[PDB]
Amino acid sequence: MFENITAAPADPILGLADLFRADERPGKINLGIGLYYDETGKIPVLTSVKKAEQYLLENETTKLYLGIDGIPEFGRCTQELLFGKGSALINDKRARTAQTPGGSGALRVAADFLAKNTSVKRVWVSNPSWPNHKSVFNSAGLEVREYAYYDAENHTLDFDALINSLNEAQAGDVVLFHGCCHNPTGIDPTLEQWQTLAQLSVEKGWLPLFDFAYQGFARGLEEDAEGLRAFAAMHKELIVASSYSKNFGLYNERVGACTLVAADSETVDRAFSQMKAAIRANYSSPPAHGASVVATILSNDALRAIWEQELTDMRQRIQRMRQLFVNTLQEKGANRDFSFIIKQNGMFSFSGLTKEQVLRLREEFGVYAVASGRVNVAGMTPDNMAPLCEAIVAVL
Amino acid sequence: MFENITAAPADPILGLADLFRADERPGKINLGIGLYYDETGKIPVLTSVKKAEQYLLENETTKLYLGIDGIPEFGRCTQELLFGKGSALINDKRARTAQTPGGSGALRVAADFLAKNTSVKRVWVSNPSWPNHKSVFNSAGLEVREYAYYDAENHTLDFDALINSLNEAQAGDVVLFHGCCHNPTGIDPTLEQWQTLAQLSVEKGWLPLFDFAYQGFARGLEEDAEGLRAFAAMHKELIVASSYSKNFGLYNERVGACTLVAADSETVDRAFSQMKAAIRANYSSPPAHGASVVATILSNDALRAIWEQELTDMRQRIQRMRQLFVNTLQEKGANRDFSFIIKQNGMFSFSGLTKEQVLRLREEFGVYAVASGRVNVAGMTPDNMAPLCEAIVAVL
Ligand SMILES: *Cc1c(COP(=O)(O)O)cnc(C)c1O
Ligand SMILES: *Cc1c(COP(=O)(O)O)cnc(C)c1O
Repeated sequence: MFENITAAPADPILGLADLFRADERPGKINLGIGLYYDETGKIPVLTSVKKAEQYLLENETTKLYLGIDGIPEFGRCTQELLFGKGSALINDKRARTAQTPGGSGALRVAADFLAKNTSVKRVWVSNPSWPNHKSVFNSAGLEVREYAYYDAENHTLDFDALINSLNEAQAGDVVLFHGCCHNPTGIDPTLEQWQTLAQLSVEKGWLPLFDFAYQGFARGLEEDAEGLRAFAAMHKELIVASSYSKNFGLYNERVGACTLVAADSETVDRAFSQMKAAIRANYSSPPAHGASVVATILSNDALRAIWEQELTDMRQRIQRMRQLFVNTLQEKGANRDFSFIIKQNGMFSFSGLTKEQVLRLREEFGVYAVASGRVNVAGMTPDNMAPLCEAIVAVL
Repeated sequence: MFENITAAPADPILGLADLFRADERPGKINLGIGLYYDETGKIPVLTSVKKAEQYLLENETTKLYLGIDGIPEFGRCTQELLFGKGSALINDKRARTAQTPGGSGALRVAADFLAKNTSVKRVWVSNPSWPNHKSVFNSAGLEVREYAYYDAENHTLDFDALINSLNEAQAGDVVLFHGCCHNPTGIDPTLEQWQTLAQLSVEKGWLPLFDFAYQGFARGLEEDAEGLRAFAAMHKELIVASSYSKNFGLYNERVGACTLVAADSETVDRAFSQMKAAIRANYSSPPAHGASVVATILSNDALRAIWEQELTDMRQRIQRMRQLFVNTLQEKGANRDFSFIIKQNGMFSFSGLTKEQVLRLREEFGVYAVASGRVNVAGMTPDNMAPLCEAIVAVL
């Protein structure tokens, strides 16, 4: 029955980790997958987290199934993180949150939900975008179309080209936005542009879906939510697929959430009940661990304090790594100018190397980047910075 | 966009959880959802589990993403527990295992895989069956048909009906089987009946799918795997969705596995690549916690010894509650004769109660059972047995 199955091509991201973990080369450098690395080159468990886990070890008394939608407290905290402590969304009880296995699980949950309870047929994703977006949506039976975004010869956000592209989107179409830290470009809309898109989308009748996986890595917690918050003030309905993988260093515990908003309580409850049915036919209930971690920290004043500090440290190192990177490129006598890299934000930088420069960088020097030329700046360290820049310069 | 969404009906199982939580009557009794309770009435965290957890707290240095298929050790152990220590399956390298978020997530992973890579169009589930089977499969765009199973009158396995009904399954159809501890009848075939079924299925051309969620609750780890093992010797291709939720008391951590078997190593490999693609478009990678716990305990001779005893205790306690239940029923007044209950395996007995009788026990005596009349014997304690057998008798 399987005699005919065809071999799938491997994940452009997840697949590279396999090649990586296979070269027996001494000085290999991994700048592919979106992990945060410290000065010493490791991917540490944060301390606030270790503290939270200790607490859990002492205090848990049962492993009793969670409800479909997970931990209440977790949902509450996510909302305020998301909309504000103040908010009317929260005040009017307009939103409902489901804890899912990572922000990947939330995307799928939303897709399954949309495909089965709405008249949605297409979803609009930026170009370029996170490669898994297409697979998730196609998996639910939805079609994906792209909208212009990135201005390659200037490394910018091509606003009108983005807007003109969107004019092709019909009313009732889904349009996907990246909260902040655009993956893989690192180019984000300003607050004005966010406001414009908000208005437009209200006129054109689109349903907004925000992919929020980097809250806190651009400028800060509250200010990273600005774009989302502007949309929220104008819309009656929207979906937020959020992740705690990067901001809590909880990658393998799978912690994310799916937030549903409707014009009002009665509607949202009705709507959510179906979202629940979609979950039940998937993984049933969500994994407690990582989510208990996040709820514990967000719920405790001390731990939260530590956590925020650990987060601000993460963000700053990355910003340091980015200046260090171009300066060194410079000193190493790089052809082009790479100063645009200083303007982007988050873990990734769109380097501008070609398919075959990245292919070369790898076969030849053990430097691992994603085919699109996306580079993980958080994987860079003062110790690997020269060898790195020396390889790049050698291929350009 | 969400204005016309209709409210979903509640889950026969999970839904009761909700009502239970909200019921304020003091002496309530829960015999709904499949959770193991102790003499004192709690869902405790096993000792071997708390140990393994301590070990993790101390030894973990990273939260790094696991791979699509999870922790290699986990899969290795799972295959041994499943096929036995030195199986040819393991030796020939025919099976491949993916770690999933519970047995639920394994079921779904298999459905998505099947629906997309094979020409499978329909799935055969027993009557009666675990309510969620239907939903998972339908979600994948698969048809679910039913096969005769239980004989209500003499409360037993009707082999002819079972056999005669399958007679309509076509070649290339999936036939789903319960490893042991039939949910919800508690009626399992004999080894001899297992052997018969194993021959038909081959002759007839079916693709067997085993739902294995109660390994260890019938007779023992190995004994419990017989039917599966007999199937494994004749078949070329097989699917296994297993759960560690009940045998490890790890309910909310979501630990399960999906094992894919092919005629050979190359085929299975090729096939598994697709299964992996299906997972990437779903939740990406699995939750580390509970799986780490399982691998830790299975790979350490000492922790393993403790666990197997903990598990033996569970099974034993349950069988005690069985006989206590009938005796008390009788000596307390019952009209009917519930002795058939002594011959079922697992957490659950099919009580023979009416939809009206279960509604009533709920509404009137605070006793929670599932509408089909399935009761959780493992939710019964020596302290609640009195008031319980009284409620029942009063509705007879
Ligand atoms: C990492 C990432 C995701 C998926 O997040 P997980 O929490 O790892 O499932 C989704 N979208 C973007 C833009 C991401 O960077
Ligand atoms: C419990 C159970 C499952 C799913 O269990 P998980 O909690 O997701 O591991 C599947 N099938 C049967 C028959 C079960 O009893």
